[PDB]
Amino acid sequence: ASEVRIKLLLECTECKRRNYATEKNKRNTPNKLELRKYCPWCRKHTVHREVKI
Amino acid sequence: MLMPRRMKYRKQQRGRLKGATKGGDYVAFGDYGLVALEPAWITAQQIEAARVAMVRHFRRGGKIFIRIFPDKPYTKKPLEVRMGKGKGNVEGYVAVVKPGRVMFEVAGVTEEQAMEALRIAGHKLPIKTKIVRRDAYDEAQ
Amino acid sequence: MEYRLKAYYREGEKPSALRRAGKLPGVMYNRHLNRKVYVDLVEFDKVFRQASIHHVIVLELPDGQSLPTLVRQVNLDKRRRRPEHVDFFVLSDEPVEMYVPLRFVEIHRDILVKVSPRNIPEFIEVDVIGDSLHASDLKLPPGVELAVSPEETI
Amino acid sequence: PLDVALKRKYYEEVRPELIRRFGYQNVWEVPRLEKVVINQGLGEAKEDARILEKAAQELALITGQKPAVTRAKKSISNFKLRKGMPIGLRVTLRRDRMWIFLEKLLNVALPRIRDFRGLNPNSFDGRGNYNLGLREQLIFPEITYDMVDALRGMDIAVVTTAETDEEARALLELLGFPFRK
Amino acid sequence: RLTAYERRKFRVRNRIKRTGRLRLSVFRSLKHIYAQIIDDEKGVTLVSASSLALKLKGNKTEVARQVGRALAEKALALGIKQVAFDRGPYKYHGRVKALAEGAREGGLEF
Amino acid sequence: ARIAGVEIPRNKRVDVALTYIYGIGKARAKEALEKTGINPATRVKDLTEAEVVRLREYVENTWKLEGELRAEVAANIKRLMDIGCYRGLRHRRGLPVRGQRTRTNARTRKGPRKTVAGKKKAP
Amino acid sequence: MKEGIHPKLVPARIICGCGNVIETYSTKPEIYVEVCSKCHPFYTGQQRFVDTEGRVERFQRRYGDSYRK
RNA sequence: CUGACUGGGGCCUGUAGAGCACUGAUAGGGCUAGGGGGCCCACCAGCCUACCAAACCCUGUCAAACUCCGAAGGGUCCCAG
RNA sequence: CGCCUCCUAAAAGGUAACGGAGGCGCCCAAAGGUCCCCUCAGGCGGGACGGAAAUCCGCCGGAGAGCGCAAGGGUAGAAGG
RNA sequence: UCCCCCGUGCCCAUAGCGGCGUGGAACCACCCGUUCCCAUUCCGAACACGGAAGUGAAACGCGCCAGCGCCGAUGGUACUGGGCGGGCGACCGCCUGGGAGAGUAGGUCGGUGCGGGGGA
RNA sequence: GCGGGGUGGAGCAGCCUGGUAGCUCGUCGGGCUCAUAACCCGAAGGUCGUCGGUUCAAAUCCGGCCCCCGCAACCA
Ligand SMILES: [K+]
Ligand SMILES: [Mg+2]
Ligand SMILES: [Mg+2]
Ligand SMILES: [Mg+2]
Ligand SMILES: [Mg+2]
Ligand SMILES: [Mg+2]
Ligand SMILES: [Mg+2]
Ligand SMILES: [Mg+2]
Ligand SMILES: [Mg+2]
Ligand SMILES: [Mg+2]
Ligand SMILES: [Mg+2]
Ligand SMILES: [Mg+2]
Ligand SMILES: [Mg+2]
Ligand SMILES: [Mg+2]
Ligand SMILES: [Mg+2]
Ligand SMILES: [Mg+2]
Ligand SMILES: [Mg+2]
Ligand SMILES: [Mg+2]
Ligand SMILES: [Mg+2]
Ligand SMILES: [Mg+2]
Ligand SMILES: [Mg+2]
Ligand SMILES: [Mg+2]
Ligand SMILES: [Mg+2]
Ligand SMILES: [Mg+2]
Ligand SMILES: [Mg+2]
Ligand SMILES: [Mg+2]
Ligand SMILES: [Mg+2]
Ligand SMILES: [Mg+2]
Ligand SMILES: [Mg+2]
Ligand SMILES: [Mg+2]
Ligand SMILES: [Mg+2]
Ligand SMILES: [Mg+2]
Ligand SMILES: [Mg+2]
Ligand SMILES: [Mg+2]
Ligand SMILES: [Mg+2]
Ligand SMILES: [Mg+2]
Ligand SMILES: [Mg+2]
Ligand SMILES: [Mg+2]
Ligand SMILES: [Mg+2]
Ligand SMILES: [Mg+2]
Ligand SMILES: [Mg+2]
Ligand SMILES: [Mg+2]
Ligand SMILES: [Mg+2]
Ligand SMILES: [Mg+2]
Ligand SMILES: [Mg+2]
Ligand SMILES: [Mg+2]
Ligand SMILES: [Mg+2]
Ligand SMILES: [Mg+2]
Ligand SMILES: [Mg+2]
Ligand SMILES: [Mg+2]
Ligand SMILES: [Mg+2]
Ligand SMILES: [Mg+2]
Ligand SMILES: [Mg+2]
Ligand SMILES: [Mg+2]
Ligand SMILES: [Mg+2]
Ligand SMILES: [Mg+2]
Ligand SMILES: [Mg+2]
Ligand SMILES: [Mg+2]
Ligand SMILES: [Mg+2]
Ligand SMILES: [Mg+2]
Ligand SMILES: [Mg+2]
Ligand SMILES: [Mg+2]
Ligand SMILES: [Mg+2]
Ligand SMILES: [Mg+2]
Ligand SMILES: [Mg+2]
Ligand SMILES: [Mg+2]
Ligand SMILES: [Mg+2]
Ligand SMILES: [Mg+2]
Ligand SMILES: [Mg+2]
Ligand SMILES: [Mg+2]
Ligand SMILES: [Mg+2]
Ligand SMILES: [Mg+2]
Ligand SMILES: [Mg+2]
Ligand SMILES: [Mg+2]
Ligand SMILES: [Mg+2]
Ligand SMILES: [Mg+2]
Ligand SMILES: [Mg+2]
Ligand SMILES: [Mg+2]
Ligand SMILES: [Mg+2]
Ligand SMILES: [Mg+2]
Ligand SMILES: [Mg+2]
Ligand SMILES: [Mg+2]
Ligand SMILES: [Mg+2]
Ligand SMILES: [Mg+2]
Ligand SMILES: [Mg+2]
Ligand SMILES: [Mg+2]
Ligand SMILES: [Mg+2]
Ligand SMILES: [Mg+2]
Ligand SMILES: [Mg+2]
Ligand SMILES: [Mg+2]
Ligand SMILES: [Mg+2]
Ligand SMILES: [Mg+2]
Ligand SMILES: [Mg+2]
Ligand SMILES: [Mg+2]
Ligand SMILES: [Mg+2]
Ligand SMILES: [Mg+2]
Ligand SMILES: [Mg+2]
Ligand SMILES: [Mg+2]
Ligand SMILES: [Mg+2]
Ligand SMILES: [Mg+2]
Ligand SMILES: [Mg+2]
Ligand SMILES: [Mg+2]
Ligand SMILES: [Mg+2]
Ligand SMILES: [Mg+2]
Ligand SMILES: [Zn+2]
Ligand SMILES: [Zn+2]
Repeated sequence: ASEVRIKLLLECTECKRRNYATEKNKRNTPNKLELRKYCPWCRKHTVHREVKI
Repeated sequence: MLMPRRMKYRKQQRGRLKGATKGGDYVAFGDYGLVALEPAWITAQQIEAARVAMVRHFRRGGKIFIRIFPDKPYTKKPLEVRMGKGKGNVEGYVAVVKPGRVMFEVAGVTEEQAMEALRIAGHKLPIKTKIVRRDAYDEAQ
Repeated sequence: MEYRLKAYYREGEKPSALRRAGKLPGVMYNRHLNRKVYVDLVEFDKVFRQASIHHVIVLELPDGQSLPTLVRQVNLDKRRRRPEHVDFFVLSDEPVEMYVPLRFVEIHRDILVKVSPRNIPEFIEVDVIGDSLHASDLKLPPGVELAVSPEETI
Repeated sequence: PLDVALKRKYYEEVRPELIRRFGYQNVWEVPRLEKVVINQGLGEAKEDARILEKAAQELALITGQKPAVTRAKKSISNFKLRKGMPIGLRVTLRRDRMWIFLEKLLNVALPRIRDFRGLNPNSFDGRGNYNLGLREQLIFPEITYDMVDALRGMDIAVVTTAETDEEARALLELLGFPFRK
Repeated sequence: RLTAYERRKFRVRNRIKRTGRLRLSVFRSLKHIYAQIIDDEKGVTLVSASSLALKLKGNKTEVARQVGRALAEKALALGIKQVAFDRGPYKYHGRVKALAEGAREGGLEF
Repeated sequence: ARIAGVEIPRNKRVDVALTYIYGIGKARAKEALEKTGINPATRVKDLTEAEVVRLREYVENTWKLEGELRAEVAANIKRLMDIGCYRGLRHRRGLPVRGQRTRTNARTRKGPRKTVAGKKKAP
Repeated sequence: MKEGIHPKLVPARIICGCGNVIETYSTKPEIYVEVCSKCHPFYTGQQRFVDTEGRVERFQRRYGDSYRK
């Protein structure tokens, strides 16, 4: 990890919980990561968004 | 003076000198040869001394084949140093030479010129030698 | 060519025992047979120093046979510079590759030639430092085929 | 398909004469036209601009067939060339689109070559294929010096089923290729 | 030297042959289409069908579907339900697809 | 490319447009138009494709032009250099050929001045 | 062919200044070129436009013999 | 009763030795892209190598970090003592 | 001074010295998943600008290319595009 | 049961390269077309579909040829488990069991399982 | 044993952070001067000590070799 390659949480956009931590390069990938992931609280797949770790 | 123009590695581990020569045990270029009887590391300086010897006897005539080559780097720690701190620096090159190897061959020369020149060359070497003559045994290889 | 040399049979004698008994272990083979033989070392030496792998050696086997062989392999003891074993290739009417000496009217002493055993010649002649010749432009007496690539330098 | 002058000429004039000149036993042994592959080696379009668009648009008009981009295999500093840049437009012409372009190429294009003294007889392949380089694309009737913006030639590979050169030189000459020497 | 054809054939057959199912293998010629359910653990073929044998004719696609039903018919008869469909070097499409749609139609499970 | 292989500039008169062909000066322009009944003053843009082919036909059939003319110029100089003619020695070293002096000038034929150091005065 | 990406080849009449008509197909309905294969001097076998010279230089530097025989 | 060790059987390995097929080294010779060398020429060519220059060929070799090969042994499992 | 690769290491594994050599402290939003298709390096021949090397064509080419970066192993019947 | 072909395995080149010969009834291919399905970073080349006039030219199948490639003994040796000696050493030798690699002789222009189409 | 340096003719930048060789003087050409210096207008000259590697690309990054300055060598 580095200052350009940052750690980040993914937050289920429905129940607002963070369920995954991953990394990205914010120079290559400025936009906030949106990825469908399984949310264990909603117990269903949900579009998760990148929020600050 | 003979040495590999290029090497994948600078230093090699010390050899073992077991066994008769692997190859180059038969005359196959010239008329007479000088064969090693005991194993040794032969230095580039020895080979060169043995070469100029045969030359200045042939008074630049005949031909001289050097059928060993000093590829093995020879390492030596600086004087008066203590053990350790890694391998010494390369200080010269040796050809591993085992009994039965044909080190030199001579041709284009009288039987007396070859016998005599190979004999002088044997004196520049740290081992006992034999002067041999190309046979059909050689020719059958 | 040609030369006559005694040969005997062997089956379970140690090669070391035979060499310690002044004889030279060997084998005698072609497409049709294969026999453990031994020649006498001092006897063989004068035969072979003239009859190299060039000239026919005929093995008077003790059972009356006289098989016509060529010397095909001579494994030498690298230490003592001594024959250690011999291959006697028995000739028969079928063709054979072999080295035939070259005389010149000088890189190569001899040449590999695809011959018939009746067509086995003693000589192949050349003609006239440093200009040199190749195998293509060469004689080839009756019944011999150039058993190299003619691109070889003589 | 559809009938065109060069095509019907190939079967009528060229194929019989070929059997005469060489004696093919099978009817497929006699040479054929495989394809005509056209290559503009642009490079000039490496990064400066996307001139490939007007160069494709004219390669499309000359041939009736849109070309595909060819990107850089490896990177080359001396060519100011990063691996994967678009450096050429290549378009493979086959069947009727091949005869229709060759027909115009022989009839108008090569004549319109300034100081045209004949197609180089030595550009044959050793394999029965022929390639020829052009330096102006306005040699082609679908190209007017008004519509153009920068001189761009091309490579023309006409490929044949002829195993040898002489077979393919006979096929190409009999079809109407003006050879110099 | 392999062609893209035999590379394609190996690349789908190796994948298929790993799953351990009977391989409903489909050969398609310019005229006929062939099929043989194959046990690769024995190197042995269990049921086959083809345009050439059934002597069927007409639309290649319509014919492909028929051998598909014809192969499935004999298949169920010998106790075979599950099956791995080998398209070999062909795209799953058209005739090969038609033969597949019919093998399912006859009850081959794949 | 129209005549000869040159697109002579439109919007200009037809007697100057032809001068832009290598091989046609003002005098040869005057000829062809008279020998073809085209108005030597009408603009190229306003020439019928019969006037075009009438002028074109005469132009590249009367005299040798653009590329071809330069062949006979080059091959002539070539023959001058080939035989060892003094003008060939001149065309070799790229100097004047028509008796001009070279101590000064000749700059057209020799090109930009390759300035060198000079002799030094004493101190 | 792919759709919507190619110019439509249509029956085309290519005209050369030597009144020559050629009937091929093109992206243009009618094209008027100024030279074709039917009238190019290389194509017309041996139309030697201006240069029949050969050479006549420079042994036809004759005219005349006016040095006395 | 499974133990050390031992018998048979299977598998696993890349050392000794050897080899030069790969990576390198490497002697002499043939043939030969880039020239040096150079009677010449640069008008456009050339031309000749008792010299270095890959590649290929032939002869002959070297290697812990090379292997087309490859033991004896070693290990492990099973059965038996 | 921790980690990775190779050698040393004596053909299982492991094996030391201030022994011989290298590299890591990252990266990738695809350089990930799957389905589909494709197969290199290089050699020779041909081809406008165009060259030893851009792009195009033919033939030869089992893998010597490629697989982000060390090395080793592995690999086109793909892990490469 | 035997020959031919088609398909699919197994051995993993004794199966490959090259040269040649041969095959179209059948089967396979090329082929005939591009309406349709589907397809080209362009191309009906490929992929795909509909066909059945032609050709075995290509490919493929089957043969022959040992130039290459590949395989490859026997014999001898190297080395070595174990047991012993020798040499100041470098190193060497003996007994017993094991035993290469290279090279020689020689081999090889495949062998075969299963299903299908045809043939006798 | 440790450290620094090698690049137009001289003395120094550029290296760190890969693509672009820069500054002063000198050298050369031209002016001003009766002439010279100074001064003013222009121009040329460096493949970066060398070899090898990484790289599309090396003055620049990594290794050896040459060369040149500097430091250190204590307890005994
Ligand atoms: K003290
Ligand atoms: Mg990421
Ligand atoms: Mg919970
Ligand atoms: Mg965040
Ligand atoms: Mg040691
Ligand atoms: Mg060794
Ligand atoms: Mg040997
Ligand atoms: Mg010593
Ligand atoms: Mg030492
Ligand atoms: Mg020192
Ligand atoms: Mg040390
Ligand atoms: Mg040391
Ligand atoms: Mg030796
Ligand atoms: Mg001595
Ligand atoms: Mg003696
Ligand atoms: Mg004796
Ligand atoms: Mg002897
Ligand atoms: Mg032999
Ligand atoms: Mg015919
Ligand atoms: Mg069309
Ligand atoms: Mg030619
Ligand atoms: Mg035009
Ligand atoms: Mg062809
Ligand atoms: Mg069908
Ligand atoms: Mg039906
Ligand atoms: Mg299949
Ligand atoms: Mg003019
Ligand atoms: Mg003058
Ligand atoms: Mg007179
Ligand atoms: Mg018990
Ligand atoms: Mg036990
Ligand atoms: Mg051992
Ligand atoms: Mg060894
Ligand atoms: Mg090697
Ligand atoms: Mg070795
Ligand atoms: Mg080893
Ligand atoms: Mg083997
Ligand atoms: Mg061990
Ligand atoms: Mg044990
Ligand atoms: Mg054991
Ligand atoms: Mg065991
Ligand atoms: Mg027990
Ligand atoms: Mg610790
Ligand atoms: Mg650590
Ligand atoms: Mg180990
Ligand atoms: Mg290891
Ligand atoms: Mg363990
Ligand atoms: Mg300890
Ligand atoms: Mg995305
Ligand atoms: Mg990746
Ligand atoms: Mg990947
Ligand atoms: Mg994907
Ligand atoms: Mg080329
Ligand atoms: Mg090129
Ligand atoms: Mg690789
Ligand atoms: Mg790296
Ligand atoms: Mg039956
Ligand atoms: Mg088959
Ligand atoms: Mg036939
Ligand atoms: Mg055939
Ligand atoms: Mg047929
Ligand atoms: Mg027929
Ligand atoms: Mg349509
Ligand atoms: Mg055929
Ligand atoms: Mg057979
Ligand atoms: Mg053979
Ligand atoms: Mg052959
Ligand atoms: Mg083998
Ligand atoms: Mg062998
Ligand atoms: Mg043996
Ligand atoms: Mg021994
Ligand atoms: Mg022993
Ligand atoms: Mg033991
Ligand atoms: Mg022992
Ligand atoms: Mg002792
Ligand atoms: Mg001693
Ligand atoms: Mg011994
Ligand atoms: Mg011993
Ligand atoms: Mg034994
Ligand atoms: Mg023993
Ligand atoms: Mg063996
Ligand atoms: Mg033998
Ligand atoms: Mg043989
Ligand atoms: Mg045979
Ligand atoms: Mg074979
Ligand atoms: Mg089979
Ligand atoms: Mg089986
Ligand atoms: Mg059968
Ligand atoms: Mg039947
Ligand atoms: Mg049957
Ligand atoms: Mg300097
Ligand atoms: Mg300085
Ligand atoms: Mg400064
Ligand atoms: Mg800095
Ligand atoms: Mg920088
Ligand atoms: Mg500067
Ligand atoms: Mg001045
Ligand atoms: Mg005065
Ligand atoms: Mg002054
Ligand atoms: Mg560099
Ligand atoms: Mg730079
Ligand atoms: Mg470099
Ligand atoms: Mg350095
Ligand atoms: Mg103190
Ligand atoms: Zn949620
Ligand atoms: Zn015309």
